[PDB]
Amino acid sequence: RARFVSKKGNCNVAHKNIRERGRFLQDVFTTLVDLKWPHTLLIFTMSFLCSWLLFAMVWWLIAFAHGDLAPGEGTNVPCVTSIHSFSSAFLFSIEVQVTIGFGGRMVTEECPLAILILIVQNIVGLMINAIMLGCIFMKTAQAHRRAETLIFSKHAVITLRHGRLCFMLRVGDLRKSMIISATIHMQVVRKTTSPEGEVVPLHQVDIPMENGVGGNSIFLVAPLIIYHVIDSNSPLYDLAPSDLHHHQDLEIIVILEGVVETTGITTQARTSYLADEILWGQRFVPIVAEEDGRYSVDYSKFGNTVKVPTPLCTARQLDED
Amino acid sequence: RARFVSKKGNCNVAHKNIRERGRFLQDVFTTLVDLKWPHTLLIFTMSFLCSWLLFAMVWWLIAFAHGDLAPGEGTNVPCVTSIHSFSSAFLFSIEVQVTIGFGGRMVTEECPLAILILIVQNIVGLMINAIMLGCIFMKTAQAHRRAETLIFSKHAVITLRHGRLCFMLRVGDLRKSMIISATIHMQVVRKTTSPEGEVVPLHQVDIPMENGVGGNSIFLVAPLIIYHVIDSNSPLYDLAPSDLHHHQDLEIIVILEGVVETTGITTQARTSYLADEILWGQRFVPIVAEEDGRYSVDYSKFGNTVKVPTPLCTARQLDED
Amino acid sequence: MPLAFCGTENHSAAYRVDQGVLNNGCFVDALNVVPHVFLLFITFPILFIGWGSQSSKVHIHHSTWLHFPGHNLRWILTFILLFVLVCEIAEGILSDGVTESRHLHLYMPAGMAFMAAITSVVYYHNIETSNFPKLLIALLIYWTLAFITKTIKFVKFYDHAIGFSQLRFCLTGLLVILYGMLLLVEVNVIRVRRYIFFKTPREVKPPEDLQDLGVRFLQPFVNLLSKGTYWWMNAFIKTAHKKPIDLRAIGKLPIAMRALTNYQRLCVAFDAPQGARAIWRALCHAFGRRLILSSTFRILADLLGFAGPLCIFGIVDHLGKENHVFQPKTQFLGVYFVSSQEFLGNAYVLAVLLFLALLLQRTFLQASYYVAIETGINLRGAIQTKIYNKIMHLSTSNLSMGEMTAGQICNLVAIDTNQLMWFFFLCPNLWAMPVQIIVGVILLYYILGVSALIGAAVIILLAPVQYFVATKLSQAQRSTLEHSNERLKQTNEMLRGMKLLKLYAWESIFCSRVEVTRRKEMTSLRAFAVYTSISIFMNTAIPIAAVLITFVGHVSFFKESDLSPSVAFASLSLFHILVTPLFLLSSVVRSTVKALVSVKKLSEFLS
Amino acid sequence: PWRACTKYLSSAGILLLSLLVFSQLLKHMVLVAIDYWLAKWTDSALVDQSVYAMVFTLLCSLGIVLCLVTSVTVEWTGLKVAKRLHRSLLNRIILAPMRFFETTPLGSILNRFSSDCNTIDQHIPSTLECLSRSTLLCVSALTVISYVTPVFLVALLPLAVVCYFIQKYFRVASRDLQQLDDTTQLPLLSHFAETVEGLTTIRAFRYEARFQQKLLEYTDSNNIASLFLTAANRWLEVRMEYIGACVVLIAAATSISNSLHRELSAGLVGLGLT
Ligand SMILES: CCCCC/C=C/C/C=C\C/C=C/C/C=C/CCCC(=O)O[C@H](COC(=O)CCCCCCCCCCCCCCCCC)COP(=O)(O)O[C@@H]1[C@H](O)[C@H](O)[C@@H](OP(=O)(O)O)[C@H](OP(=O)(O)O)[C@H]1O
Ligand SMILES: CCCCC/C=C/C/C=C\C/C=C/C/C=C/CCCC(=O)O[C@H](COC(=O)CCCCCCCCCCCCCCCCC)COP(=O)(O)O[C@@H]1[C@H](O)[C@H](O)[C@@H](OP(=O)(O)O)[C@H](OP(=O)(O)O)[C@H]1O
Ligand SMILES: CCCCC/C=C/C/C=C\C/C=C/C/C=C\CCCC(=O)O[C@H](COC(=O)CCCCCCCCCCCCCCCCC)COP(=O)(O)O[C@@H]1[C@H](O)[C@H](O)[C@@H](OP(=O)(O)O)[C@H](OP(=O)(O)O)[C@H]1O
Ligand SMILES: *[C@@H]1O[C@H](CO)[C@@H](O)[C@H](O)[C@H]1NC(C)=O
Ligand SMILES: [K+]
Ligand SMILES: [K+]
Ligand SMILES: [K+]
Ligand SMILES: [K+]
Repeated sequence: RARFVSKKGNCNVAHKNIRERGRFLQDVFTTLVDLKWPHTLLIFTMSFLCSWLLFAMVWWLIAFAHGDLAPGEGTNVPCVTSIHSFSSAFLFSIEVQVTIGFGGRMVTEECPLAILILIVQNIVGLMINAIMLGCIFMKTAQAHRRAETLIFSKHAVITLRHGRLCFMLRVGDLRKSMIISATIHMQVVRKTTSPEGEVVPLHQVDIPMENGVGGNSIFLVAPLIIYHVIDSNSPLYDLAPSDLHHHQDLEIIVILEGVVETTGITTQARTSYLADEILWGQRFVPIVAEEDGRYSVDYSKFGNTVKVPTPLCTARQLDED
Repeated sequence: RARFVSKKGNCNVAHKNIRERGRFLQDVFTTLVDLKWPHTLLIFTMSFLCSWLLFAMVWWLIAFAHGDLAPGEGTNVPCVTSIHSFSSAFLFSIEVQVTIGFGGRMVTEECPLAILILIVQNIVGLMINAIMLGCIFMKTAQAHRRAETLIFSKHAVITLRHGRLCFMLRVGDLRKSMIISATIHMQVVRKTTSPEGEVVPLHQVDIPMENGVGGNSIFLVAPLIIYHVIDSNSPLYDLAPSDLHHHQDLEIIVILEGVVETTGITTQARTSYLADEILWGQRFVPIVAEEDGRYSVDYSKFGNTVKVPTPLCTARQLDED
Repeated sequence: MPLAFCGTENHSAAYRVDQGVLNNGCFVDALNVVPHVFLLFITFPILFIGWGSQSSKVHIHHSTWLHFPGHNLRWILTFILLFVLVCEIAEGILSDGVTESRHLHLYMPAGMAFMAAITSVVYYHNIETSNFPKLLIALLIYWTLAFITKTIKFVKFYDHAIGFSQLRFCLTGLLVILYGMLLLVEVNVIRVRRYIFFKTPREVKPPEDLQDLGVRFLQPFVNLLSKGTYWWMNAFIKTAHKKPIDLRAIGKLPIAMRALTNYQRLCVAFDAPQGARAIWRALCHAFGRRLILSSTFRILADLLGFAGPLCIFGIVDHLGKENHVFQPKTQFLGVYFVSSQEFLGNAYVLAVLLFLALLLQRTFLQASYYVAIETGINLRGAIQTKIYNKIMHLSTSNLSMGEMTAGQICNLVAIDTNQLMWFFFLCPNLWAMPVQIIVGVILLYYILGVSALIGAAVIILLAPVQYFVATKLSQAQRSTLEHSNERLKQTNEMLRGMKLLKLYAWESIFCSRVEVTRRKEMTSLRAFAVYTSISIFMNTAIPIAAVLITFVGHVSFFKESDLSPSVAFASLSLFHILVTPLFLLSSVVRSTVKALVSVKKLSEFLS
Repeated sequence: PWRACTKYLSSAGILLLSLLVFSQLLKHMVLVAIDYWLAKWTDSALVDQSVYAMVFTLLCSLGIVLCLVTSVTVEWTGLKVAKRLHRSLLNRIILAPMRFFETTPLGSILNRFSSDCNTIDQHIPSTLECLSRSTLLCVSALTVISYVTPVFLVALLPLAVVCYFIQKYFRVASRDLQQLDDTTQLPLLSHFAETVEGLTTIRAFRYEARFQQKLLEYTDSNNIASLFLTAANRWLEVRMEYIGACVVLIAAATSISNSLHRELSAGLVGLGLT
């Protein structure tokens, strides 16, 4: 088989035969930030290093054209003082663009073209400085890494709650900080064929969770049990305990989206429960206690379940009794 | 005819006879970032270049008033060392404001006014540096360019699904990264006349899409089919296959809004299907397949449709049988 | 003496730019680096962003592409451009080694031009695959800058009385031409495929084929280089090892050569009787404009074949002469210029030039093979359609018997149209053999004089011998087949019935005359075998005789100076590349008469 | 593949097979020496058997005679092993069980008795002889370069490794292409065989368009197999030529360096380049 979403939230889909490369070229910045860190470091390094080299040749060339490279006598004021070779020009380019300015190699007022290049390099230097420094901070401050500290259960549980079967799972937050405006979306991913004969390979049917005022809103500070009540209009209304084997083509996806309180950027944590990762005769064990004047959450027992008496019939059969 | 929204999401509306120019003047920053790139480069260049020139004249003037420009003898400590002409003053202004500081031209402690200008230039230099560099990064990191990699179908489909006619279309995401909190809004744009005689040239009627938990929420990692079920209260409840010709005045708009996972800025992808761009007796072909242990999406067959047996009657006539 | 772009002579007086900057040789050479760094700084950000950024989960494969107008010309010019720059780098290094200091301006600008020229090809190909005609402006700017900066250097040579005697003057002149023509090519695509200036972006007109028709034989669609290296097949073979191939992975045939489009032109040419003479006129008209292309590649490959021995002759003479004295004897502006004669004097230069000469030769002969084969099987499909059409409708009032002869028709399309196809496989080979032979013997005569004439004559006289034994070998198999058929017929009387023949126990005496029926065929095998063994030592051992009749003849009847290693190996190399193209000469003559019978057989059976 | 080829030496015996190995190896070794002495003689020509160097010619005169006898030594033995294979199969055929013959199709035996033996007789000894001289000459050509310059062999081995991979990927693909070309050959001529008989049952009854177009399906399947087989060969040769051309440049550059690095060599270098 294959997993639509990995247990860690990675999506196992490969996009193939794209014939619209122009769209990717028209969207450059998103490409720049989406690069892996070894490529981001290379681009960050090569953006400044090539910029210094490009103007280093310009500084070297105009010093050549002005006769500054020739050591013949003196009495001539160079475009840039103390420039002898390309290495001097390259060092001067670094001083100007990074705004170090040692002053041993200084621009003089003899060559208006040199003053023109000094204006151009500073303007170009600022734009490269602005984009690249901002780009690498966006790369660092991405909110998807915050999703690594949002943990779901390794197993999902279907059991009787208030007389109806409920597909339950537990989601917790390890960090002290909060997830502002957290929303939970649960979907069923399987191949469904309509009566007209249309087949959808990964038809994602959105299932609701019981919240009391609708859904898609939680206050995640202690590990919550997120459960969906299986009723007449639920896609799992005809799910039997015999169906919960490895090769079933039945996947449940849980999505947790919210604004990271520490950073301010919305994140997304995903997980998936295959058919064999759902336990029928089980129930989660409480892990919240009260020590002194502060509730203590025991994350060691996060995913533990305890068998409970549950009917081996489908939710359809339960209504029919 | 005319299109309310282009196939690429461009809105073809021109605002005319605006007599409130004071509102645009009162909102300058949004104007600054909304400029096209050639104007943004000009403003970015002219903001620093004019700043250097403005203080260059000030540095040149106070060196004149202090007698520094006069080469008569020595024994006098200038306001700024090694300033001879305006070019020297202009070079000194660049060194101070860009914080290069070569040191051949250095501020001395003889003219308190010169020290005052040095304080003023640095404070003004920082504000211009802060606003302009931040402005050009916002211009670069705009989220609208991310919408260029959110492809829609070139044709919509109105076929039979679960016994009811459904206006279907396919939306996909080319990038590996996700669109967090993606929402889909579909609207019908046409001229509707109320019984009282009021006419609305572009009355945008909002139509729902079947999601199962309400709507306006998708998990777009694989190309989804977004469809609206045509029922009694739907605006297309009296739509016939004979009405799907070019000159019909019937437009469907699809809006996809979500936070860009890579960047963190909400984006918006738009598209429109005119009457002749909607195919009646068709159906999208599945493109999602399973290769090894990873689903493969074949974007070459993205918009392809296959004819299917569909009644040639309106949804009103279907209920009447 | 550190690294210096302009070299450290006098007091670095070569860096002085008085009397004009453009009159300073180094500055103009430095000015020529500007276009090359421009191309690198433009294409690399573009290539990385659109092509090298997304990977491993985003596939942007284009299984459809249209070549820009002038695609073939652009690749030809770049290959010439790449070759000339290699000569310019080699020319610069020779001039630089004489001085005590290293003048980087002699070769470094040309060396960096080599990277930019390659990058332009890489940049163009990626753009061309994914359309993007607007991005061709970067090349358009690059060619204009390169043409401007190379014109300046060429003009200044003319001012400084630098004639064609100096090689660097010639190489710079060619680069102006090559940059000029490449500039025109970029202008040409703007005219044909208007995309920037005109307000009508002319329709791309996508190819009729190359769609999702299952075409896997991408040879007529890939770029020019991939046509000469078959790089498209590399990916196909890379997966053929993992999975066995089938008639489905092999795909469908391209539209231009399926079967019908070959026959469609065949019958069109037939419009002009239908005799043997009339058949050849149609085939020449239908499949001649492509056949000459294969011969032309073969001719050029044959011409470059002599570049092997010539480089061998050149390298040894300038290596065995010792001396090791190198002096350009031509110094302008304090810079040494090497003459054309002196440039082709260094062993390293000859070795590099030989390496480039082989690559063009090896590719050309391979290109000659495929075009002939592709055209050969194109005729085979058309001929089979004509043969089948002859048997089928439009053949009213069949003469008599069982359609003339059932057996004759079966072999007519089995082992008679193949001979016609194999004639076109070797049609350039017969044409290109005399050209290689006449130049080969002439070059031998200019190396070893009289002794080479005798050695070449006996090899030429071997060609009738090879054909003579070919007729004997062919006749031996003909006599063998008469006896083998009787042996097969006698054996195939109860062999298929051996499931029931063995039951009667009558096979004990049946398998007693098998040796007799085989010995009557083995004695014919002996006649066939001895003829084969005769051809072996008449082919394998004949180069040894050719060497001896040329070597020992230098004093037996020539009486000349002692032979040098250069002249000995050059003639040995010429003999080696001449003996091998002789077996095909005997084979093609045998194939020529065999095909002539087959076409006559087809012509007489046509009506 | 070729693992079962360790057998079949019984037909060639021991004395006969060893004679071919000794003779074939001798011819290549002498030719190496013949060219080697030519280089030394030419080197000695420009300045002790320097007198008219007829000894080297005499060594060259025996080689062709030794090559002459080798041509028939490997050819005469090939005939006898065909006789022994013919004799061995005949004894098995007579003693072949009838029940096994009934169970088997009994047609493959007839094809193996006639078609396979015919290939073994007139083709295999020639192909094996050509293979032996080619696979030995390259090794000899890979030793003269070592003699002229022991420095070239440092990078020669990695190039041969790349040659091994290219060859390994070609034989697999080419043989499968050969099968498909053989596979598609049968329907094309069989359809023509079906065309010559019952043509009047096709012309009168049918429009004949389907049958003619059915052939185009056969010809296209045949043509694609042919050019794909051709393209694989052209793919193989080109990568082989580029490896060979690269070898020349490495050999030439190394040989030139030794002469200019006071390593003598002189005219001996020109021998290796040829
Ligand atoms: C006597 C001598 C003594 C010598 C002693 C030696 C002395 C050695 C001297 C100095 C250097 C040691 C410096 C110490 C520096 C720390 C830098 C701090 C900034 C920094 O953060 O850099 C770090 C460290 O790497 C570097 O250092 C990269 C730093 C940038 C390198 C720029 C070099 C410029 C190259 C130019 C050279 C060529 C110039 C040519 C010159 C000629 C031109 C004419 C980058 O490391 P990282 O942790 O951010 O990246 C990982 C990694 O890339 C993983 O692939 C990535 O996985 P994914 O993103 O999920 O795919 C991980 O992501 P997760 O967070 O999810 O796990 C990242 O966490
Ligand atoms: C011997 C000598 C040798 C000489 C050799 C030559 C040597 C030449 C020397 C040095 C320069 C070459 C520098 C190489 C630089 C790259 C800069 C990198 C920063 C950068 O990103 O700049 C780039 C390149 O343009 C520039 O270069 C613009 C750079 C800013 C220019 C500032 C110049 C300052 C003017 C002051 C002069 C006047 C001063 C007066 C002085 C006297 C005062 C007293 C801007 O290009 P862009 O790609 O961002 O802009 C496009 C374009 O604008 C399209 O219109 C836009 O369409 P929309 O936005 O949709 O409307 C595209 O948007 P999309 O993304 O959707 O497609 C943009 O992508
Ligand atoms: C003295 C020597 C001077 C050497 C330096 C030269 C300094 C001089 C500086 C700059 C000028 C030389 C400029 C090159 C000139 C002309 C290019 C004009 C072509 C052009 O417009 O560029 C864009 C690509 O966007 C980029 O990627 C553009 C990306 C930026 C391009 C410039 C790269 C900037 C970084 C380079 C500097 C690197 C510095 C360090 C890096 C800094 C990083 C911040 C065209 O490409 P496209 O793919 O968008 O257009 C296609 C194509 O045209 C289709 O036919 C068309 O139809 P459909 O595909 O069916 O829809 C579509 O057209 P649209 O674009 O309207 O949708 C697009 O699909
Ligand atoms: C400079 O070098 C040149 C050699 O090209 C020669 O005229 C002399 O050695 C030097 N002349 C002067 C004036 O320095
Ligand atoms: K300083
Ligand atoms: K600073
Ligand atoms: K500073
Ligand atoms: K200082």
